[PDB]
Amino acid sequence: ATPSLRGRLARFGNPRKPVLKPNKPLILANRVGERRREKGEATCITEMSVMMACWKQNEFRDDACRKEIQGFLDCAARAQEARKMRSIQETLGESGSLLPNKLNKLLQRFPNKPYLS
Amino acid sequence: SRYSPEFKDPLIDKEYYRKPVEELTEEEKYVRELKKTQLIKAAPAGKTSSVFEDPVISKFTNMMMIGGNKVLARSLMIQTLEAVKRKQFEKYHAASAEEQATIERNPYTIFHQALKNCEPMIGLVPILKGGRFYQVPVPLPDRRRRFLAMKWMITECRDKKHQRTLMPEKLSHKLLEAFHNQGPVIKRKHDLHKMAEANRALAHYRWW
Amino acid sequence: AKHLKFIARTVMVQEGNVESAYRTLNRILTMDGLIEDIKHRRYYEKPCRRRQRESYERCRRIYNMEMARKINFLMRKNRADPWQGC
Amino acid sequence: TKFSIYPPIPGEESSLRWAGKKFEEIPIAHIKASHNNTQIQVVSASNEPLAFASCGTEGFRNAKKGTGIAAQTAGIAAAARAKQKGVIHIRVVVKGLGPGRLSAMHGLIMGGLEVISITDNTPIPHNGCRPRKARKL
Amino acid sequence: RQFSYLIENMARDCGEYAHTRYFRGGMLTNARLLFGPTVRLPDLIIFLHTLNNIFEPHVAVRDAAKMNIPTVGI
Amino acid sequence: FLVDFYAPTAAVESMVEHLSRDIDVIRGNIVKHPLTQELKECEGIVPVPLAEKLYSTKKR
RNA sequence: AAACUCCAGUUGACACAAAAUAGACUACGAAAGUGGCUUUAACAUAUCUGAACACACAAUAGCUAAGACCCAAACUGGGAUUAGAUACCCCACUAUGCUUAGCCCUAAACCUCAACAGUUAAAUCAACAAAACUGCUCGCCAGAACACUACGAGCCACAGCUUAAAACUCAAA
Ligand SMILES: CN[C@@H]1[C@H](O[C@H]2[C@H](O[C@H]3[C@H](O)[C@@H](O)[C@H](NC(=N)N)[C@@H](O)[C@@H]3NC(=N)N)O[C@@H](C)[C@]2(O)C=O)O[C@@H](CO)[C@H](O)[C@H]1O
Ligand SMILES: [K+]
Ligand SMILES: [Mg+2]
Ligand SMILES: [Mg+2]
Ligand SMILES: [Mg+2]
Ligand SMILES: [Mg+2]
Ligand SMILES: [Mg+2]
Ligand SMILES: [Mg+2]
Ligand SMILES: [Mg+2]
Ligand SMILES: [Mg+2]
Ligand SMILES: [Mg+2]
Ligand SMILES: [Mg+2]
Ligand SMILES: [Mg+2]
Ligand SMILES: [Mg+2]
Ligand SMILES: [Mg+2]
Ligand SMILES: [Mg+2]
Ligand SMILES: [Mg+2]
Ligand SMILES: [Mg+2]
Repeated sequence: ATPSLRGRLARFGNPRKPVLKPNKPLILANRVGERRREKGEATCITEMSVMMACWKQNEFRDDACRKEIQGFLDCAARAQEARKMRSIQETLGESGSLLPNKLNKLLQRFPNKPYLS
Repeated sequence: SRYSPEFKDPLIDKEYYRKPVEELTEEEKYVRELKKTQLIKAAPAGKTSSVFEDPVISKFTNMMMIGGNKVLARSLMIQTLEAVKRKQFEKYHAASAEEQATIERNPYTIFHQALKNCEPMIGLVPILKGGRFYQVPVPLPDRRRRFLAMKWMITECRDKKHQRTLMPEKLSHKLLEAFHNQGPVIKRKHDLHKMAEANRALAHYRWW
Repeated sequence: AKHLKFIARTVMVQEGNVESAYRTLNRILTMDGLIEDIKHRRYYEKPCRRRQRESYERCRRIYNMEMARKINFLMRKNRADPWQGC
Repeated sequence: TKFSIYPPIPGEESSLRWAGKKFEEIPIAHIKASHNNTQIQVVSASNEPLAFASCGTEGFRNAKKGTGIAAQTAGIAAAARAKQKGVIHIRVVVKGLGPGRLSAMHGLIMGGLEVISITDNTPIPHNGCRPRKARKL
Repeated sequence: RQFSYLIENMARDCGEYAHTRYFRGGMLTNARLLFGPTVRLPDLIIFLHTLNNIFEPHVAVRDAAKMNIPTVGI
Repeated sequence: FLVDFYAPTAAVESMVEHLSRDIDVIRGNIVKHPLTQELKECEGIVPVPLAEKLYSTKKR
């Protein structure tokens, strides 16, 4: 249930002091905002911390820390593919909510009319 | 470019075409039919269908060449392979009965392994966070670390510390030092590994 | 202080999955409002500034609720064109 | 039976045991995630100090103490002094929204300690004292 | 659009003209340029649907009054 | 323990000072009995329609 | 960086300070203003209007006097930045904020939209903002600046408040 707007704005019929002081008129627009960019999550950090911890003990030798390096390597390969798959698939793939570009073509077919005609 | 986008790169592999039709998968079969229609670029001079062709030794020759003098870079490359070969034969006749089984005399196996012992695993890439550039450790791609291995070997030999030593004798000495995990080129990888482990606090700035 | 310990804001760990407990705990504190309250209590927010923020947050809710109510009302009309060609 | 996220009340008898110990007996790991530091102190159920570690005690200075790597290092250092005294299972009571709030919890797991619960005891007043004035930076 | 096909057929059947498509600005108030100087505009416009697809009056309702064309409308 | 009783208005302030000196009384509060406050009957929740005519019908 | 190092953390005892959530509520009161709990007293008026000064009120800051003191904090001191930095950033501390008793009487005290009654038709309305009007009454205003000034008067106000001009000047504001 959307909050009420009776006796909220400063008007002539409203005797009481205003409850809301909006800088922009409370009128729905005919478009939505564009989705922001996500910061992202660094990958292969746990594999990358145990591989740099083995070098210190083994004085940065790649012959005794081979197992750790594979974990850090194999992970990087998996993360690389995921980044490629996610970028294309999300836009092309239709799951859940629509995209702003596709939702603004639907809001322009049923525009909000704050005027009389 | 004088080639259009339609033109496709050629496939020099000689055992690919010979493949029996019975092995061809449905997807592969389609591809083979598709190529017929496509236009094919002319094969460049560098790569043939020979059995001695090594793509890693051809790229290393191109990274040494100066001013398009490919006859000299290739000459240096072959002299180096012969120098690595003759030094190991000299270490094999003078070796003990049980030491001759662990002495590699094939210069190619030494070249490929020497370059693989110099490939770094992680590097430093500047990422912009809070209006500042931070050299955060990033997992280098396979190609990048393969390129650095070659660049470091060629820079070390070019470096004017060897007063009067010819490239074949210098490169052969460095290739044998990296084969046994020794020398400056290996040290240069450790120095990059010691700087990526000191700046591990900034390993979350990156997103991918 | 005077209340019993290990009851409030306490979440138990299932099968050594601490990450899920911390994500669950952090979701309980955000839904209740403690997270933002702790962030606004680091520096004193003057009454006039706090009254200016409460209005902005209430006007954004109103707008976002109605904007969402129209998106769910018009999503039925996101189907294929039935009069393709006219 | 099922699994509840609510802590087992002491009075009512339950069957949840860890190494034969009740929830009340388990030692407590008090984490204070500040903005520029992260102090960790492990105590028993009878309020007996077992281990103390912090970013400052691990050789970090100034702005290196307010990181997630320093908090994890202090957790490993507090999980090594308490593991010599017979500590395996702990009850975490985190206090503060600092950077080393979750990183210190990971360091305790990288020291051989098993976390059975996560308690939040961040000081929230029901208006009490007035904070410092907002800053222009 | 649902009845666009039906209306166009009837017009042809009764020897009359139809415009069930997007109304380009100037069909009536600028016909001389669009069609020619000796063009003859309609003497009667029959509106089966007076509103457009965004639930607003059709532009021809106002443009037919400027050109003193009598309109019939549902 | 609950003690329902009738008293004059002046006895509350005198009795609140007696409960503060008794050593066996942890906490004691005197409140107006909730049974002397009739509850007005409710017909149900009245729906509220969105506010209208808040802005002029002009083409901004 | 300075500062502190009888410092920090856990536990326990412990306020003349300030009052999370609820509050997506929209209430009380003349306004100012009021959002922890309880109790007592208690919220003018059966026509409207009606005052810079009468009468009674009026945020914050501030004065006088006596108390309290967690935190905050003008001034001041220290540290740093900077060409400089009487600033912005850091630390510390005071007046002050609290209580009691008096004073002061200001505000972008602005929902910049007087009180009462009424209408939604007609010419809808310069623009913007918060649609346009009617009746009645009180108050106020007539180019800009000089001017929240000067003088006079009054006031527990003595670097103060209220009321409030003119001359020179411009052809715009
Ligand atoms: C339409 N006239 C505009 C007006 O010009 C005015 C302008 O008048 C200026 C007065 O001389 C000067 O003493 C006066 N100076 C003062 N210290 N009072 C100026 O303020 C004044 N300008 C003004 N009011 N905008 O200069 C005068 C010579 C002018 O041309 C008279 O007509 O103002 C000028 C800008 O100052 C504009 O450029 C003109 O277009
Ligand atoms: K205002
Ligand atoms: Mg505005
Ligand atoms: Mg409260
Ligand atoms: Mg009156
Ligand atoms: Mg008068
Ligand atoms: Mg006045
Ligand atoms: Mg006052
Ligand atoms: Mg005072
Ligand atoms: Mg202080
Ligand atoms: Mg200074
Ligand atoms: Mg003081
Ligand atoms: Mg006000
Ligand atoms: Mg009046
Ligand atoms: Mg004037
Ligand atoms: Mg003034
Ligand atoms: Mg004066
Ligand atoms: Mg005077």
